Amino acid sequence: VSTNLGESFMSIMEQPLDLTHIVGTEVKPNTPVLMCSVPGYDASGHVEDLAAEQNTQITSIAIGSAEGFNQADKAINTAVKSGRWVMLKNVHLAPGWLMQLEKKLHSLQPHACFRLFLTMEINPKVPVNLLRAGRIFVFEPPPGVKANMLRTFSSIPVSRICKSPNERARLYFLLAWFHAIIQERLRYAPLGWSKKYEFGESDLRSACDTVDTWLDDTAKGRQNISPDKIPWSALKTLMAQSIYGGRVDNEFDQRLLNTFLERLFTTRSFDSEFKLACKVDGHKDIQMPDGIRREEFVQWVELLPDTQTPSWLGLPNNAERVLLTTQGVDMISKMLKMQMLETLHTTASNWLHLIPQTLSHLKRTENIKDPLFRFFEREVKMGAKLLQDVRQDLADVVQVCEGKKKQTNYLRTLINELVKGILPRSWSHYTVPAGMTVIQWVSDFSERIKQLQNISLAAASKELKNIHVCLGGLFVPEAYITATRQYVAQANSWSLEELCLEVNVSFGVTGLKLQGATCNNNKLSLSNAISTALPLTQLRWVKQSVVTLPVYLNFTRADLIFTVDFEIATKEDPRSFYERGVAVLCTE
Amino acid sequence: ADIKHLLPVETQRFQSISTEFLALMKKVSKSPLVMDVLNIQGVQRSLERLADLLGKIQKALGEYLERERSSFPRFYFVGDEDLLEIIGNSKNVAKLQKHFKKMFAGVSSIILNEDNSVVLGISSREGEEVMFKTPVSITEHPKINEWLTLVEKEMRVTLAKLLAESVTEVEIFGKATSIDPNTYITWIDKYQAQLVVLSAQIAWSENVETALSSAAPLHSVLSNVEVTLNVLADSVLMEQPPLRRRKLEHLITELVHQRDVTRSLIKSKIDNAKSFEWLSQMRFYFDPKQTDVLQQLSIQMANAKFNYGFEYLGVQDKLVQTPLTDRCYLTMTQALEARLGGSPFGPAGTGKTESVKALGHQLGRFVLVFNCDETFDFQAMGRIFVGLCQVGAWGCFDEFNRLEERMLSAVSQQVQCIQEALREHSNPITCELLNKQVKVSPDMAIFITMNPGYAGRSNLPDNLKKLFRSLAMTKPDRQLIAQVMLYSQGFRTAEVLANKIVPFFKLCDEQLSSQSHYDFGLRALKSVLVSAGNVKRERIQKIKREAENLPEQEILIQSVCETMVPKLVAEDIPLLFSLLSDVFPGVQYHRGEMTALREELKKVCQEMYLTYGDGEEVGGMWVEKVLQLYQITQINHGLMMVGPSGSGKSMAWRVLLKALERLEGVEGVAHIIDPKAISKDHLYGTLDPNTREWTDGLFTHVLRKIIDSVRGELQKRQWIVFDGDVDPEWVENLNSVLDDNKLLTLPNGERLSLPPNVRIMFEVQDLKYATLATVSRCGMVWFSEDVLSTDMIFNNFLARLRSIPLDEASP
Ligand SMILES: Nc1ncnc2c1ncn2[C@@H]1O[C@H](COP(=O)(O)OP(=O)(O)OP(=O)(O)O)[C@@H](O)[C@H]1O
Ligand SMILES: Nc1ncnc2c1ncn2[C@@H]1O[C@H](COP(=O)(O)OP(=O)(O)O)[C@@H](O)[C@H]1O
Ligand SMILES: [Mg+2]
Ligand SMILES: [Mg+2]
Repeated sequence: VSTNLGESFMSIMEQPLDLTHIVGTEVKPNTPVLMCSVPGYDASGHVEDLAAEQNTQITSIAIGSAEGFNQADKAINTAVKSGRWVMLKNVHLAPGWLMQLEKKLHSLQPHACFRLFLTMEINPKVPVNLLRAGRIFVFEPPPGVKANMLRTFSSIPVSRICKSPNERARLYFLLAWFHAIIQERLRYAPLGWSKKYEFGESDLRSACDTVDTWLDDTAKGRQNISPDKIPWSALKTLMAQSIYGGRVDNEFDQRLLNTFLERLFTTRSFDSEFKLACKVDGHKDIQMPDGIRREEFVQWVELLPDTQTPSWLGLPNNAERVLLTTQGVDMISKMLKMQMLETLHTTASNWLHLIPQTLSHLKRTENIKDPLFRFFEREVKMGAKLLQDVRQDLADVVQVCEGKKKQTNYLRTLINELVKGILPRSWSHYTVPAGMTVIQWVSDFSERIKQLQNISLAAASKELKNIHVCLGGLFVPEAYITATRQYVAQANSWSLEELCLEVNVSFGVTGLKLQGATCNNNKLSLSNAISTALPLTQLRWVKQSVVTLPVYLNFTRADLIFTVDFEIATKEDPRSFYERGVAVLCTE
Repeated sequence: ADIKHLLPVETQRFQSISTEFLALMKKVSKSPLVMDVLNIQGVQRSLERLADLLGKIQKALGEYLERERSSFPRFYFVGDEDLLEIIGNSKNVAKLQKHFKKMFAGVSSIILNEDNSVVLGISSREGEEVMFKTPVSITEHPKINEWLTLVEKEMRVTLAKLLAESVTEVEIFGKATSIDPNTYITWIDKYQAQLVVLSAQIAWSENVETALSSAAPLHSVLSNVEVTLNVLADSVLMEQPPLRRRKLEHLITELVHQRDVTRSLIKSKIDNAKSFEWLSQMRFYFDPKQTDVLQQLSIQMANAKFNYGFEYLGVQDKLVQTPLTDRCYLTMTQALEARLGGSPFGPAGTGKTESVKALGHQLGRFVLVFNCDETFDFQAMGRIFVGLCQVGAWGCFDEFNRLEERMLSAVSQQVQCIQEALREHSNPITCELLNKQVKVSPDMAIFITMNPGYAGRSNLPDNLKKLFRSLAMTKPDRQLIAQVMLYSQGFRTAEVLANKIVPFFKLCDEQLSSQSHYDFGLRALKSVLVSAGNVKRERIQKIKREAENLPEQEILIQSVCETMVPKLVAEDIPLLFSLLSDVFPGVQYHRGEMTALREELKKVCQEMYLTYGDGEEVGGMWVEKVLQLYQITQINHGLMMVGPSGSGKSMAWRVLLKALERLEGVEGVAHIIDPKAISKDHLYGTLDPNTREWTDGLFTHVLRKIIDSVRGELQKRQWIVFDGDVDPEWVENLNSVLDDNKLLTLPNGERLSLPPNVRIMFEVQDLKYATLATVSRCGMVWFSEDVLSTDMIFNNFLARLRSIPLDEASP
């Protein structure tokens, strides 16, 4: 597109939105300013600050009650008669009022300098009539670190940064860079962050306010501060425990936030040539600017290259590959949709006959004091119950599709679920990653059934400690871990409270897979590969650098089982390991 | 005054019914005999007409209630009926003692004299009393709002003066390394619990500040704190009165928190008081040279300074200052400094509402807890907000996410108005709420409690999310809270017991079978520890009936079994027993010693045509399940007899109620309410959008009858059973009843406290729809399907065939 229509065709989209000129010139008075926002982002502050800058008056009404509707009608009438502005917040909660709002907007001729601002989340309930009527604006997290810092510096007023002392500009630049990194990391979930936190503009406002407060506390009107006298510890602790650490759930995410803060908020006491990150491993780094002024920092921000790798964020370079490929094929599908405008039950029965050949039966293996034996007994019992229910349902579906059986309510619901291809609610007993399809769920079920058959045959003949277990094929793996701990404690007459875990690559656990790392003689090393398969993990319970890694139940990293400890290599860095999101998975 | 001018027809009706009641009292004083009183015909019709006219007068007189509320700020927290009773009984005075619990934080009653014309002081619900320095005189005949404002101001001044005297006394204690337990105990008995804890905090803060002003002084401070903790433990290890035991427990908790903080400070090297390692901790400062007695104490945090509200809180419960609680205090304090409301969130049972309440009590501020539901409208929210604005208290809205998204967005405007008013106050200040200007006190605070993803609850709008500082809290310090609470109750191996009981619950939560009625979290742990303390005190009393050493392991295992065994299915009993035997090698177990209740249960079962068992007979499982239900009535509040239909869980609690009546001599009354036969609106009550009048639902009306106790309901034993299936549509309105608050909040704003003789029970069948916030607050009694064997039903049918003839010796 650059070589077809000029290199500056999409350059204005990376810049912050200039709402003042667009509102003052482009928008007709009878056209409402529709301002859609993605969830987690609010656009009310933009209009409030715009009206403050333009020295106008706005009646902000929160839509959602009858007196709110009456106040909105009165304010709209008064603004049409006089010429002020009217803002209605959260209008997506009343399409049945938005319709006649649109009708009364087109039925009236307003004053010249009158604009109506409608703020709503991106929802299908918004009337298409109002969407065609108004001027649509979408509000999204800015794309790219450069655009994020540009938006931050445009949001922060100049008079706030330029106040004494002179280190406030550098501190604000550091804060903007930190906010840009930790807001850009949300896109590459779950590697960047284990959850989708709402690191919005309110956190940035609170961080700027606390930076101003602590700098004013430290400096009694002095023109400059030595870099050793800045409250670095106060800023780090307060932003890790109150502002940005408020929404942090996991200890691993808290550790990542602490690593980022301790790496970014010392700068070797404002020393020159401070490396912000490592863009490319081969002879490429991002350097802290040496300037002292806000204008110099803005000029440095605008001089950032248009290219951007995920390694700017501390993530591995291949973190954006799958998402970027999916976005490309989505664009292709969108274009195919654009140029598009310019029995079944026999196959269902064939699929139902195809699936159940991978499932045959299951034993049951009932009075023993061995914790491992009772754990495997209850696991085998649950698996046998699930297998019996699934096989009976499959046979009933085969009969009602071709045979002598009528369709009941439950059978019809199962038919609908199986035709749509999603998992029925009855079969979903154990954990499933983010709603996997029935095609993969049947294969996972077959693997679990085969593993439980192997366990039952081993228990039919201690003879149970020597088996190798796949951690991803169990209904509950934390129960297996606690059963192993109980077994070793009862066998060696120890105390359950004073037992720790050691990892070697005397219990064998299989199926554990790394994420962006490799193992060699029980020494971790960073790798550019997406995942590496650990051949066999050995667990030894004993009474009494090194990194701590999570062992997540699936690729979504929504369930935590236990934490491992692995020896790091002689050349790597635990901070790099925490920043790149190295974790361990048990299934894939 | 000027009653006759505003309501002429109402005053005419009042005069008519006054003449009718004068005739009634004349004719009842003419003849004192009840038969002679009943001799007059038409007395029932006259009473009906009088009641109807009284109801009409009360209904049409309600417009003056808001005007009366406008004068005294605390009047917003009481209902129409009891506010009218307060206004009518203004000269009665002695009747108002039962209505101060809603007006004040901990003032359950006030102290008067024989002349009933001067207020000597105030008293809490636990017998703690505050003697006023200068009593307020009603002999001047002021108005009710005037002398209530005077008594509130005098209470605050008296609390400040007592705190100043107490902190001077503690300062003269702390100058010596060795301390006298007799003098310490006399000081503890001299000063109230809140002031004692405050004085200890101020003394420790001043000592650490002087040490950091300057190694050796910090070591001296830590040594003094350790010596004080040793004296505390030695004094708790022996027999104590209940109130003094609670004061000693609060002191133990705060002193062990201070010891932990000082040890953390001395582990690193701190040289100046401006270091953030010391500024991040909660600090207290007292200035004796300050002229204003109210502003003598300043409470500080990281760049956030607060004054003490000096609101009387009675005794209450002090939390354990875990590091998570410290982080929560820091976050909420920063939010309050930035004039933003706080909003902790997370799974239920992590201690959010209690953390907010503990912070509000630490700052000495009135806190109100509302379990808001879908019926909390904009008008109700505005009413409680203007009440909070006038009184200058805190709000602790629990379960904010179930608030009808459009109404949530509407409430966001009022919240923003409050924030703007507070920021204007931070630099005759008012804000517009419900189209009215209301005075806003600087002591404002609005707090939000959320459990995202609970039962598909609604989500906040972004303009409301930006007004609240979020705080994630998911894993509380279970080991620390268990250790501190056990050491506070008094246990030689307290640390060992906590380190054995916390990983036991961690193992038991993920080893047992996955059932929908299982809790193994912080609420269950706290219930187990409280039961352990109570049973340890009971065992000590039983032994001393005949110092010494006691089997603390046996006591803890007995409490664990007593609280956790009944909720288990038949499969999980051997698993939990093996887990207990693995955690505690010399564990052992015992039960029984309930011969009187057992034999009376046998008598009632034989009377009502049941089958009995001695423990191993045909009825033994049902009998021991009844005994387990009795134990959980003893040690719990909310009960849930879970089990399949046909497990005898109705006859079990019926025969238990009858047997308990036969033992204690206290008559038992049972109310059976079906929550699904009627709608939620009819069950709890309606709020009319036209005129803000609140009618009574079934459960609310039953609770009001029990509270009012016209026919002597506090003396009896009232049991409310919800015979129906459970779902978070209606049961989430009871999560404050089953909490530490023990009260029910209505949309009209009034608070219905729960009397100690009422247990709220359920007779549910399945738990496939209730949430963890409901399952956590109740103690399960799992009635398995094998509890009621079929031969028991056969014998019951045969007995009912042999007796009770069908056409009800006879043929
Ligand atoms: N201990 C007992 N001995 C003999 N018969 C009993 C006993 N307990 C209950 N029954 C019989 O069981 C019948 C049903 O028991 P109950 O009324 O307690 O119901 P339930 O288990 O609470 O069931 P639901 O949940 O369906 O209301 C009673 O009518 C009674 O005849
Ligand atoms: N630090 C603590 N010290 C003492 N008790 C605590 C502490 N934290 C939590 N608890 C107890 O755990 C329970 C948690 O309830 P909570 O989660 O506050 O209710 P809600 O879910 O309505 O906020 C409370 O009853 C409280 O007594
Ligand atoms: Mg709560
Ligand atoms: Mg029943």
